[PDB]
Amino acid sequence: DASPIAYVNLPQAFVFNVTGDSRDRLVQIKAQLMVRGAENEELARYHSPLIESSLLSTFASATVDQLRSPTGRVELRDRASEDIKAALNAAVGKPVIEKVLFTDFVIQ
Amino acid sequence: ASPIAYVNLPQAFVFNVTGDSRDRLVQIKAQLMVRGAENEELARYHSPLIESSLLSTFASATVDQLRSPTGRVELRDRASEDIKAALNAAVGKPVIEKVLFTDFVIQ
Amino acid sequence: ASPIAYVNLPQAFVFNVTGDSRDRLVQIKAQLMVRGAENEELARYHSPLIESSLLSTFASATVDQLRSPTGRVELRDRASEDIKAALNAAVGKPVIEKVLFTDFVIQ
Amino acid sequence: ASPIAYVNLPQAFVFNVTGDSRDRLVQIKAQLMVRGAENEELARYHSPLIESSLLSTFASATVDQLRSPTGRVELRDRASEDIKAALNAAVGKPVIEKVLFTDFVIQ
Amino acid sequence: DASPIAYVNLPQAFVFNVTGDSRDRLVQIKAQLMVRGAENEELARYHSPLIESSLLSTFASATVDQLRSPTGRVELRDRASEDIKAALNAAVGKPVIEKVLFTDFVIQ
Amino acid sequence: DASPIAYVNLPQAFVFNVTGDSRDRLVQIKAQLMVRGAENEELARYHSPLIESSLLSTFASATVDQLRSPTGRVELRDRASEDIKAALNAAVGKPVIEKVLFTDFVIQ
Amino acid sequence: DASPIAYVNLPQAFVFNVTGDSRDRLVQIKAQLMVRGAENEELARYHSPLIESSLLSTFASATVDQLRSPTGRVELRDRASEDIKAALNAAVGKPVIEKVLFTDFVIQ
Amino acid sequence: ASPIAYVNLPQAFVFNVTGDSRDRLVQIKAQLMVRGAENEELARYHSPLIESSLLSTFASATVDQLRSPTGRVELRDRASEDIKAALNAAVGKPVIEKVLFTDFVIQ
Amino acid sequence: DASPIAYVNLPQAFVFNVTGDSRDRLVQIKAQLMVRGAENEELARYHSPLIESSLLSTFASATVDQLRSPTGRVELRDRASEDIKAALNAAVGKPVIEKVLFTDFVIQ
Amino acid sequence: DASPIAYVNLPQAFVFNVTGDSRDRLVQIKAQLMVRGAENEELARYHSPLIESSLLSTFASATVDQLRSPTGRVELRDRASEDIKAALNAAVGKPVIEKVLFTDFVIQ
Amino acid sequence: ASPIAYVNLPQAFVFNVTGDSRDRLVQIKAQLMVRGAENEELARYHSPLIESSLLSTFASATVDQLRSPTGRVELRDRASEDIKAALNAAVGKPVIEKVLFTDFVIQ
Amino acid sequence: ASPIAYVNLPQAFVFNVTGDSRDRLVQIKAQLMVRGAENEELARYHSPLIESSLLSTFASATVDQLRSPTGRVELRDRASEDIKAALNAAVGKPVIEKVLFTDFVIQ
Amino acid sequence: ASPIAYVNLPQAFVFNVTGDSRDRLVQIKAQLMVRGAENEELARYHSPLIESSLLSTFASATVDQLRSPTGRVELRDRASEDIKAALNAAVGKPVIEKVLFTDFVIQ
Amino acid sequence: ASPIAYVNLPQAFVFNVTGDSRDRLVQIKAQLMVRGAENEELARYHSPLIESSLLSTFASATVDQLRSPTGRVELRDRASEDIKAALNAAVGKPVIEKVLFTDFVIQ
Amino acid sequence: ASPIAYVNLPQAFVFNVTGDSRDRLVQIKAQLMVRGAENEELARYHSPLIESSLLSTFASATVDQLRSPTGRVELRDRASEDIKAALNAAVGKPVIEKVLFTDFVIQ
Amino acid sequence: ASPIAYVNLPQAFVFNVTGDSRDRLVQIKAQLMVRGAENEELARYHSPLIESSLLSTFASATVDQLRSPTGRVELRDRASEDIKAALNAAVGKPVIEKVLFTDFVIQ
Amino acid sequence: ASPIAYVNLPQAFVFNVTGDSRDRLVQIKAQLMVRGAENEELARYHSPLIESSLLSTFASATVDQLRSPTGRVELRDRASEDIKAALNAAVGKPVIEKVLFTDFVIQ
Amino acid sequence: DASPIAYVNLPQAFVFNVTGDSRDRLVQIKAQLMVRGAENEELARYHSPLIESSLLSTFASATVDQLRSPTGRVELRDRASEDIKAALNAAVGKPVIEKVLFTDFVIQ
Amino acid sequence: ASPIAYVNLPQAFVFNVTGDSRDRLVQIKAQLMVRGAENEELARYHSPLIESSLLSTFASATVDQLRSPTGRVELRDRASEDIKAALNAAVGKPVIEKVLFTDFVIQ
Repeated sequence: DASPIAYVNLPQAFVFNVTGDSRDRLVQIKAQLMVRGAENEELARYHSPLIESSLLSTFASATVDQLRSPTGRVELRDRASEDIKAALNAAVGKPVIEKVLFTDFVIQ
Repeated sequence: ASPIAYVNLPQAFVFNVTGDSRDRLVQIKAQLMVRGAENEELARYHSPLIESSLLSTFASATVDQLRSPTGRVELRDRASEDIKAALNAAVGKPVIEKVLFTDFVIQ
Repeated sequence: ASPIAYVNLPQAFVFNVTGDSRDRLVQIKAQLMVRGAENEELARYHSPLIESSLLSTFASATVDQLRSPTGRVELRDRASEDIKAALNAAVGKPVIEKVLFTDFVIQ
Repeated sequence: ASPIAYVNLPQAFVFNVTGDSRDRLVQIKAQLMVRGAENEELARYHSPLIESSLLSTFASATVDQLRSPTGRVELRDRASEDIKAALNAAVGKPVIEKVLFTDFVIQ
Repeated sequence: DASPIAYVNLPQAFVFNVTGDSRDRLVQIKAQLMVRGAENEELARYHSPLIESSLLSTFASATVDQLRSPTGRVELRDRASEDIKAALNAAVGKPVIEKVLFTDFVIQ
Repeated sequence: DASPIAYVNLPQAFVFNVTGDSRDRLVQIKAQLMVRGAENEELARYHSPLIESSLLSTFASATVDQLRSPTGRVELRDRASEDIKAALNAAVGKPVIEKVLFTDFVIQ
Repeated sequence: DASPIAYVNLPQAFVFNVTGDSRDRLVQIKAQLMVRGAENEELARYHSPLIESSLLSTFASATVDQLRSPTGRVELRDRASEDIKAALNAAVGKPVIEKVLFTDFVIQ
Repeated sequence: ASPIAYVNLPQAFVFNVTGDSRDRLVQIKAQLMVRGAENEELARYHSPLIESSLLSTFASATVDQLRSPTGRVELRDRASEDIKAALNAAVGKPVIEKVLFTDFVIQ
Repeated sequence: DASPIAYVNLPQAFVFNVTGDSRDRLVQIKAQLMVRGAENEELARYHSPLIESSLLSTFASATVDQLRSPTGRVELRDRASEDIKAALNAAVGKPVIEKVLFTDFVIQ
Repeated sequence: DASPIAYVNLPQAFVFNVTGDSRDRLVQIKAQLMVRGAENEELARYHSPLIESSLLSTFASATVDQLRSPTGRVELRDRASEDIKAALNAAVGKPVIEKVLFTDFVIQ
Repeated sequence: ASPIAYVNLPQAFVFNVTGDSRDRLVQIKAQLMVRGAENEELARYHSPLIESSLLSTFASATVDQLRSPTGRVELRDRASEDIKAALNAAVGKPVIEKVLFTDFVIQ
Repeated sequence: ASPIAYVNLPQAFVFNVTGDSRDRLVQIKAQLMVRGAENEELARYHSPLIESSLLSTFASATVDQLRSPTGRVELRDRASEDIKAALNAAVGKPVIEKVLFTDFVIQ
Repeated sequence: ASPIAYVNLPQAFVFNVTGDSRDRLVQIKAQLMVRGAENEELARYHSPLIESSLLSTFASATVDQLRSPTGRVELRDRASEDIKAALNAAVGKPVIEKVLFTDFVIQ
Repeated sequence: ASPIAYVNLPQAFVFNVTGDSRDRLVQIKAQLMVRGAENEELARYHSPLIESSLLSTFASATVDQLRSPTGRVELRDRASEDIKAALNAAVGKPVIEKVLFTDFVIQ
Repeated sequence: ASPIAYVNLPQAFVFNVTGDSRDRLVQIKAQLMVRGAENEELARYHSPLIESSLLSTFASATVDQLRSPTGRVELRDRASEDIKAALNAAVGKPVIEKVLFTDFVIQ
Repeated sequence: ASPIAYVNLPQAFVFNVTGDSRDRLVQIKAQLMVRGAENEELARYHSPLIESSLLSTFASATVDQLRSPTGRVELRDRASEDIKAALNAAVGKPVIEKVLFTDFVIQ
Repeated sequence: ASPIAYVNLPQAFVFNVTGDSRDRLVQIKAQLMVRGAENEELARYHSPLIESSLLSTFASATVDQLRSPTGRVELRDRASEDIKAALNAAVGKPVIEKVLFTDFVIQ
Repeated sequence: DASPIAYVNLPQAFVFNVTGDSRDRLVQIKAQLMVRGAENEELARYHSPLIESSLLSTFASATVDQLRSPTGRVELRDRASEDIKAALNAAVGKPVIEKVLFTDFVIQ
Repeated sequence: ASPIAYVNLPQAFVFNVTGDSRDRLVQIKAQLMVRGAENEELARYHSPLIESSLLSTFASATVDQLRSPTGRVELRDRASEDIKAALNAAVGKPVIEKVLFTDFVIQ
């Protein structure tokens, strides 16, 4: 009965440009948020516009050398998850989420 | 430090880059982050004016402010201060706290 | 002063510029900024005249004016002063305060 | 005179130019600015005749009357008198006051 | 001519082809009927299938250079009106229409 | 003698391939029947399949020059009327229709 | 009585390829049945799947010579009718249709 | 001399048979002609077995047999005897009399 | 002695690539399960996701030459039906199906 | 006492890239979860976002010779299963699934 | 001779007849039997006149006439004559042949 | 002379007439019979005036007139002359020919 | 002989019968039994005439006949013979074989 | 001499008048009769004021006026002049020509 | 020994039986049990005749049989054997095996 | 401003008043007559407060006032002055000109 | 000088009060009048608590109060100050300014 | 500063009878819950079938004079709250709700 | 222990109990409170057996028990043990933990 895991769905997928090597490509990322506790579930859901901002800002600084690599995608989640906590810690004083989950990842 | 509230701007801003031979379009989906139930009421009512302040900021953005991480973050700080200055002249008070970009593509 | 109100012109304006290089289509979305319930009523009831006035204003602009930041700002001002000068000759009062552009593409 | 009224012609006037080196289509969307409660009634009833007078005006228009800013204004003036002359010869009254162009593109 | 004016709509536009220079075009004309009197308005609707045919037989005998000229267009509209009157006089003995109105005219 | 005119709709659009010379051009013909008399009206409706068959039989001999001259179209339209009669005249003993009308005629 | 005319509709058009052919040309025939009598109409409807089978056989055996000559169609409508009668004569012991009718015919 | 019944197979049989230089696609729409009421009840229940037997028969044919009308006749008889043999080993009864073809295209 | 035959449907159309991609082709298969007894019919429906999995595993080894020869197609049908039995033999302890039936087989 | 089999569907099909050798290739895997027990069935549904994230992190690290060889997917399913069990063990403390099934696999 | 055709009058005729104990509410549903396609056309278009002549006929019926078979055959054969005379004055043709009673309650 | 046309009055007439003891409730469904397309056009357009003349005539009729079929015909011709006299004063034309009763109950 | 066919008469029959202490409603739902494909064609087309010959027959039956089992059997044959005598006068053929009663209530 | 137009008042007027032995529920359905498009435009817009003037005139009449045929005629001429006097103080113009009664029940 | 199959009769049976004080209202919902695929085909096609033989049998039953449990078994068997006699004369075959009662109420 | 506007109150005003014999319902349908576009904006926005001032006024009405034509006029004039008093205390402006009663039934 | 806003409570308050002769069903529909966008937010969120304090006040009132125009005001003020007492204990703010009654009946 | 207030709606009204001195008067109560904290809002919604039971057991024990007296309803309100807290302390271990609210209360 | 779950029973239990003067209805709305994810599946799948065991317990209780607050508590505890006894005999598990009554009227 310790703080139960809950998943806040970010329904709108993230399309963005990768700063690629002379290749104009689009990356589509469908993500969700893993939280623990009820008041974190309603906080991450209520502040989802700010969370959608932290993710899109993180995905821009990601290189195609970092997206194509499996190890880079793992490091991408860590940096994307930490960037949300830094923004929420400054806005509401709480690190609401505990990690962000990628459920779809294509490079079109 | 009133509770935070987010005002949505539904129409995504579709505009073209600053003078490029390969004519590409920019699509930005934005929202407003306000503090206070009164500012939220003001941010919704004057949102047509806020949308114009965002376009005047986007249409004057350089290529660096569209393809660089530091450039995009500056454009966010650029667009926010433009809105505060525009609303400070219309209603006498800066309504928003900052602008939020939830989608940003160049195609 | 009377409270600020906005009148939305829902249909976007598509028009050809008098360009000399190639064929060009420009799409502009606009709303009206008025003050007072009296002018807000007139702005809606005379939207056909206002939609007509904006189209005649845009058609005279060249592409270089659309890319220069001052060209757009002086086009918005020229568009606003034309609607006022047109509604002054139809009802006797400059209904609107200024024209607001919320989206702008050259394609 | 009487308060102004606007009669909408929902038919979009699509026609082709006397193309210099290629075929090209023009799309015109027009309304009717009339003064009076009886003129508004007359303009809406005889809108087929009014729509016919506009097609005859557009089909006889040069390319200068279509792509020039001054000539496009001339096309509006000539189109108004064609309707006045038609309705005066049909009902005895020049029902409309002037024709308004809400959309004017050349694909 | 003393009766009030009425307008009978022909809702289906007229698609036909005319002999071009060497390639035939495809002309589309949206037309309406102008009548005077409730009796002529009554007949113009009931006999519209015959009126639709008399216009098609008129447009079939048209050429492109006749279409791209003010006189050739006015000649065509006036000829299309007399042909219907001749057709309806032969059927019901009354030229129920005053003239044919052209509301839209494209040629592609 | 002079019965009230009635128009019977043949809803099927006649698409057929004219024996083109330059290329294989299609033909789209939409027809309606002009009859006089209430008995002829329901006879034309009940025998519409037979009347449509008589229209395809006469269109099978149509050449390209047949469908492009206005004199040849009237020549064809008259052959369509007299053939529909002869078919119905030998099937039900009565020439049912008066004329056949063409309300849509394109070639492309 | 007089064995009144009756028409049984075959709603789906017949699409098949001409035999031979330089290429593999497609043709589309929309057919109906013209039966005589109230009992033959019931038989023609209930036995339509077999009647549709008898038409595919007759259709898929026609030459491009036969499908483009206007008299070749006549020799085909009669061949389609005689084949259905022979088929139904062995199925139910009665010739049912007395003829078949074409309402649309294209050679794409 | 039991009553004749027609069991319909809605989904048309789309398959491919290799020619000389073609990835040739064939479409066949078929129905089942049965005799008696018990077989009509059995032909509907055992349709997946019947549809499978038909697909197995068509795949074994060559484009030569699909061209010649005689070859198509011995394709119905080969499809019928295959269906009967398939139902004999499953329910001990040849359920159908003959399989009918209503559509046959090759493009 | 003979249990009643039942047919369990698999509405999923199996789409997969031919393994030999020197000739890059795509094949679509629609299958149905043939079982006996009401208990096996109940089992085949409940374990359909497992049965769908065994078919995909069988379709992975199918060679392009095996998909073309009809003797190889029945070699694949008699193999895919055995793999399903082996799969269900290990999961629930009894071979649920009798054979797999193919109702659509195209190589696009 | 026994734990009957239960299948937990994942309706979202997985779309990703291979890091292809010749060019960028698109893959589509449609998966389902095969659990045992009633508590695990509801655990598999509630933690679907975490499970879908683990399958994506597994499919991304897979190569082309894995996705084109039959046993390469056999190794992929095991790695897909073991990664989910390791993820859920750190999150909820139980290896919920015990295996993952593939019902559709296309590398286009 | 001029094949029989039936023209349906969907309006169920509702009218009152004066009895002795209480007022009687009669309800009649009728049709029209005509011969010839032209008389069938006239019977439909002149239905408001035919419905009028049936009400005038049924309103004069005594309660003893309704509760009597020979009285209803008298009323049935009388309403037909009253329609033939009504249409002879309007179009000069005895359109119908007879009137059919399909339902008859008196309650 | 001219073709007969029937203009239907969809809204039935409900009113009250005083008998001996109670106040009665009458329900009349009426249709107009005209000759000529001109009069059919006027009877439809001037229907509210026609619906007023019928109510002005019905409420002035007694129960002994509504009950007597010989006197009920007098009401039909009385209502017709009242409409003709009314329309002769509004448009100078006796538009209708006669009023028709298609349903008549006396509750 | 000829194939049996049943022609449904969906509009059920509702009529009164003269009792002693009350007028009782009678609701009969009937169908037609025909033999041959042509009689079925006539029974449907001449259905309004057939529905009339039943109302003339049903209304002439006393309560002592409707309650009796034998009374219903003779009424059925009487209603059947009445239709044949009616259709022999109209189209010279006795179309039906016998009338069937599928519902019989007396209230 | 302007063309006649009719303005419909949809919401019926339900009011009370007090007679002997009971109250009275009166229900009047009315339409306006105007001449000219300007009056037609004014009558529709000022209907809430017109509905009030009718209710103010209706609720002030005695039961002997609603029951008398001549009493209703003078009520129309009284209700009409009360509207003209009301609209003379509102917009300085008597808008209507007369009021019409299309349904008049009294319970 | 053919497989069992049930043919439904959806519309229940309503009929009257004579009791001591009143007429008792009986409602019977019934189905048919047949053996064989062909008999099931005839049972549905000859439902109007089977519905006739059932109502003809139910009318011959009294209250002391319906309220008696053993009196309903002989009724179920009488209704069954009476149907077989009706179909032995109609189609030369006894179609059903026996009739089934699923719902049964009185009064 | 000069132009008259009507603000509608769609809620029915149902309330009770104690009479000389029994409690009495009242149903009043009211609308607001304002002058000017700015007043129309306040009247719609402050309808909850205005609806309260009407109920607070109608609650104090006596049965002899609602039935007296002079009383309703005084009540109508008192309900308007009460509304102007409430809006003067809330927004500092007397928004409405008068209150209009379109439907009034006491019962 | 804060803007006024109205928070509606849709579910009308139905409660019972004990009278001299029987119980009386009182039905009150209320709205909330607040000043400030912040107080409008709390009034909506805490409406379940506000609907409770109103019933805790309404159900504790007498019939002599609800029939008194003065006591009805003292109730409206008692309910207004009772809500401030609860919200000053829940969130420490007098969220509302007063309560409004839009309908007040006693059944 | 304890926790933000939240309201959990019990949309099903409570209907029950009480034995009056003359009749069996019917009561109708529509209730809601006031909780503080996001977890208590989550628990009160999930355990609503238990909370609705603790109200019916409490309401059914109340007399008729206890309902008409406003001082008795405040006692019934504060009593129904403690009966829920004791029920949830034994069920889940937390006094989830803070107090019960009454939005509608009639007697018949 | 295992987590708590609630298995709803949508069938409201309607039955009768024998009172001293008449038979009083009883309406009990019940739900199942299970502990364990497996028990939830068993409780849902065995609802027909559970609904059977509840009615066997409800239809056996007396009126003095259903009206007793303490008598209802031991009814809830007895109906709970009745389900556990039945499910232990069928599946060898006491699936439920206790029954919950959500609504309980007797009327």
